[PDB]
Amino acid sequence: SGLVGKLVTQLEVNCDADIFYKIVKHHEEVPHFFTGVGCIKEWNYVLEGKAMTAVEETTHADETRTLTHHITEGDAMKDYKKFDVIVETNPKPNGHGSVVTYSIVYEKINEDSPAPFDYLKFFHQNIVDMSAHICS
Amino acid sequence: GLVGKLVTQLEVNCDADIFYKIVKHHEEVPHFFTGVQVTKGDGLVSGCIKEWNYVLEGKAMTAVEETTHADETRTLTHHITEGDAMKDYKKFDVIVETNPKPNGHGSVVTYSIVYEKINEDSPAPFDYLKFFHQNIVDMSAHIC
Repeated sequence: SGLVGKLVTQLEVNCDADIFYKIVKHHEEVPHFFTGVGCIKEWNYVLEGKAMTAVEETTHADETRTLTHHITEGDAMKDYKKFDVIVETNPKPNGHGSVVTYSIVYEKINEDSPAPFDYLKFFHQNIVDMSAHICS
Repeated sequence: GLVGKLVTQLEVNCDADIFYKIVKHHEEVPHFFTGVQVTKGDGLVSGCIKEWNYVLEGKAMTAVEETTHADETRTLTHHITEGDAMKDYKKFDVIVETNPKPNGHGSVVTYSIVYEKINEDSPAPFDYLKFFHQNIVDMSAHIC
């Protein structure tokens, strides 16, 4: 037991859901502007001060405001047999502002593998960083 | 960004109805004050109010926690109202759900921390999430 799991961080953001989805989507594809007009790509990042690399297949779905990253190889694969990251944006139930959900769906390589709390804080911080460019 | 939710979900090998009973029993039962069981008025324990004593990253900690459950959804809720955990949060509720896998053998256990920060400089509860994750691991390793 304990090899298959999911970590989620969900944040409320005072921004329309479709607009925030467009900003997240554009930020990941490139950014001079905040908005822009399958796909395998390199993913280079710094995780708690350590530079890392990955290859990921990405998809997006505009109607559900969902970005998906399926990591196929790289530093994350040292601990995981499977590592998928999903970002979803949805309106708050009232309609003023939105809820942003980052999910990491993972399968550990073995029992001594960590669960990806370090990646969760990393993606959480991405939401915070982008939210900071939005005025209240 | 003051309102959010952190979630850890883990597949374990125990049966869902059994795992729910064990969690529920551990949380509804030597302390500083004597915990109390509560009832809705039918000869059934509906919950408990008690001291939660725990160690979080080296520091001993304490809180007042009220537990409620819903045997039908196999859902348990920890409602924390004062103590160490309330130093960063205006709201801190922990929801534990246990559901069978599709094949019916083993289950999926979900801990969700529903939190509201005091201000923007408050951390999100990643330390608590790792603590609760290890509790799932520890509990299942004890169940045959």
